[PDB]
Amino acid sequence: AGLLNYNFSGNSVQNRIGGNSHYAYLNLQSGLNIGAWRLRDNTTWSYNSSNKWQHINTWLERDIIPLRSRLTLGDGYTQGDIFDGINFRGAQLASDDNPVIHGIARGTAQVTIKQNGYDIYNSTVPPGPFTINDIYAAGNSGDLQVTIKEADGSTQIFTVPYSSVPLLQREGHTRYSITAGEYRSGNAQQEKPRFFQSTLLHGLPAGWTIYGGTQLADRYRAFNFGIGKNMGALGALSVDMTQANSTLPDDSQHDGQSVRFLYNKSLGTNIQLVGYRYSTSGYFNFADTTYSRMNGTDYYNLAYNKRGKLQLTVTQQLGRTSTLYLSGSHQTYWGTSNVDEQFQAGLNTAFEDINWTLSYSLTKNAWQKGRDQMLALNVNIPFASASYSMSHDLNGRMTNLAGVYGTLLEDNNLSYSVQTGYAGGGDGNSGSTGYATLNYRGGYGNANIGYSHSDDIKQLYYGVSGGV
Amino acid sequence: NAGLLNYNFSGNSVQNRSHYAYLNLQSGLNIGAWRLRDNTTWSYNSSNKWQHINTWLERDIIPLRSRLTLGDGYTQGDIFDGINFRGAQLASDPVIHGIARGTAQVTIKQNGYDIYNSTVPPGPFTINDIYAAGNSGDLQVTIKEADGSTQIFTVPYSSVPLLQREGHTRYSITAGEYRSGNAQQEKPRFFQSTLLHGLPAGWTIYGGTQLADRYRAFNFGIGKNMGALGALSVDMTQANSTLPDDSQHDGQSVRFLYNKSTNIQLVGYRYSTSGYFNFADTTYSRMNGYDYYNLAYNKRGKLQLTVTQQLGRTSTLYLSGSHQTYWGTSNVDEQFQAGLNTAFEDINWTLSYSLTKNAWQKGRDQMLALNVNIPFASASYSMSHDLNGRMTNLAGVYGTLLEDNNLSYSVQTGYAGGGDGNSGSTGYATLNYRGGYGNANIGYSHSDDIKQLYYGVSGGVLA
Repeated sequence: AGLLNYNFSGNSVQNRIGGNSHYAYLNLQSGLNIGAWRLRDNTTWSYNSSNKWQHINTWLERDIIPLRSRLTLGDGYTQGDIFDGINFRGAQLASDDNPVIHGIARGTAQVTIKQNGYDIYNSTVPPGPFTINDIYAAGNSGDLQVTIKEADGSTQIFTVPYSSVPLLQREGHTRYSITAGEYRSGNAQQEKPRFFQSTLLHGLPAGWTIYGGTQLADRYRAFNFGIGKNMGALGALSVDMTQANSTLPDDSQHDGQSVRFLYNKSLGTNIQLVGYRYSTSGYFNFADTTYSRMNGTDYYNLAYNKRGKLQLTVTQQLGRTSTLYLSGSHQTYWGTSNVDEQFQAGLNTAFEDINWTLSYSLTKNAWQKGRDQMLALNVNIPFASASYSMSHDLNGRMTNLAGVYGTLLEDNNLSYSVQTGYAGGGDGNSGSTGYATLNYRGGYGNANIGYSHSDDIKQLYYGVSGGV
Repeated sequence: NAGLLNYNFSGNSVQNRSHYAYLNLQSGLNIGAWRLRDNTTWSYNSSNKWQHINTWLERDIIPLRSRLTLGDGYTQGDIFDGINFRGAQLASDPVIHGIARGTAQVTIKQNGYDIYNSTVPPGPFTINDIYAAGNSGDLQVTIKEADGSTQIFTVPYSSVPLLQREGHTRYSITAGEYRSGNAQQEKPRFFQSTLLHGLPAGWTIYGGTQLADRYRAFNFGIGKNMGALGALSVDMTQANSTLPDDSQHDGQSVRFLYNKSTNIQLVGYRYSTSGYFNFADTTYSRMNGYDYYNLAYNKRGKLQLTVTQQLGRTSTLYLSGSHQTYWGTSNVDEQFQAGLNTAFEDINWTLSYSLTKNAWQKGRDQMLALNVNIPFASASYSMSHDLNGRMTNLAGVYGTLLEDNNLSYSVQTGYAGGGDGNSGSTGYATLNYRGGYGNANIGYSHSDDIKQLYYGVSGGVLA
């Protein structure tokens, strides 16, 4: 049986001065079955008219039952549970065992998520808080750089790190992954070099788990050694150390060490995750060695490497009505006092009388110093059956106000929301901004279309997402 | 209650002393009474563009016993020459043949719209699985060789006599703008309404009218079903046309049609006067390069022939030809396709002939092909020869199937030369499969100069 899943997004913006442009994106996935051999392919088409195809993953896998493993051939990706997740081109013999992004938009913004240089998700978003959920990242092991391009007041860029749960294994169970080939990047700044990566996980009695890994290259050597216990009550803890001997593009030899801590809490929904990784001055990843020293946003420099990485992802259930999420990350670098901070907090209350939702977004990157603090508040009051909406946005030194209605038609599937209000605040002048959207969701055969207008900018977007 | 869809993928990568990708999809959506039908063609060249052909939503009105399509559709080419349109229509409730020298990609396109793209192995090739979008006008098929050689031959749609019962009354009234497809054509509005009647003793009569800003036409005809002799249909057309400029013209066109009785017979002859012009011709603007056309030298006499004869259990013979004459010019447009085939488990003989000639071209393209297969764990030693106007080809090894039933393959190698230039060594190995309609074929070809690798995925989903 063959399966396919696509995600289309096309917007045509029209404004004065001559900034009118048309952009279209298509995130398609294709799966083919020709007798045990499972072919999987993921390609992204990007178009910007101020037109290139981008291949991410194309592999052909075979499941081996007698050995409890699966052998994949071609363009695939490695699991980033022990080391940093990397894309490859070759073969992988791994045992066949076994992210949500939050943010607030100013107005009509273009959601663009990129992982490993590859463009994975593209969509258009109305002002306020948004949740994605539907995206399946190709090469889901590394960090995800998500940027929302606004019209005119163009941007806020922030990267979301790979969330990892403490490495736990059942007693007697062994999970291994051996791969050999060359390093794939997709991003036009890296080299492709041959490597050999082999990881191992073993379950120990009394909830303990021993795990290690080795990734050898022509220019890079690493070793891992770690333990992880399962308590259940109070959650789980996992500690691992990594030794790395890396030679940079300038042939400079470096000795590096990195300690890693992972914490979890037992599972309404009460997910808790605290992760801390501290790296030395001479510590570099496998991706760091493959580079051209300097290029150039998305600016990299090997002189300022990663130091301390704090992560926090907590969820609290304050009754059936109230749901609170709090996700945060912090990154420090050697040399400069610049840091990378990403913080998302959403507080929600939903029941058959009124709908309250408070949202907070704190984004701070290096080289910019400036931090974007966003406060969002949406109030929905249900009453043929309509629902009155009240949305307010506060970003930095600018404000946005709106108050109107929005409900669903055709029993359940069809939905419409025609917003109106004023937008202005800090830059430019105080004008009036309003939009109208139409979305139809069948058996995962979605089709959305919207029209937006301000005092100078006009938007017209369309999107189709279908999965078989 | 289902959305059925039918796809046709074709990818080809070349490496010589570029990569191509083509997709042909037929989308269908059925909820309640409305039927959303879509036809889109995707193309990719690496020396990317989207092209839609038909996108409409149709409702079956049962009390009046008529369909109601809205959007982008096509008119039925039974009385007038069928055209693609954007608007509304209230209507009541072909295999191609060719010969290729080497591994070449074949592009079939009608009325400007690209409908089918696939690469085929050397020798006589048959598609059979083509789904022509806007199936009414003439079909144009181009075969781009490894050498940059194109064999263009226009074999039109097979025209059948109009048949109706006794109590049946077929009608179709359409109104909207003419969809061009290709460039160099304008966008005018039209109104077209046809009617057909069926009477006793095999007779039927039909009429039709076309009205536009710069085009007027009216037509009527008679048809007869004779059984043993087959079917005969004669109709007359008068059309007032004003051209791209401002000159006004008027003509009468007569169309004769014949069918008899596998033994499928088809003869269609259409003779037109000097002042007669089609609705598609008026949309143009004079004359243009790139598909050459000249309205000063309009179509005169069209002779279409499609015959098939069964000589026995072993032998099959088919002939498909079309001949066109023009006013004020002695030059003739000729297309011809002949094919003999004999197979009876012991030996396989197949002959193929192709004759192509255009109005703006001086030299003809006479092609002759011959394939001899000798069957024998099971194997079949195959041969092939390609011979044309001052050029020759030689290749043969074997071609058989593994796993049985569906998975079949063919590996051939030989020396190709010909004439204009020099001779070289060629060879190709291809795999093919059809288990469960949703199939994929893998092909590899090598030569002394050009190396090719291609794959095609054709399938059809339902539910």
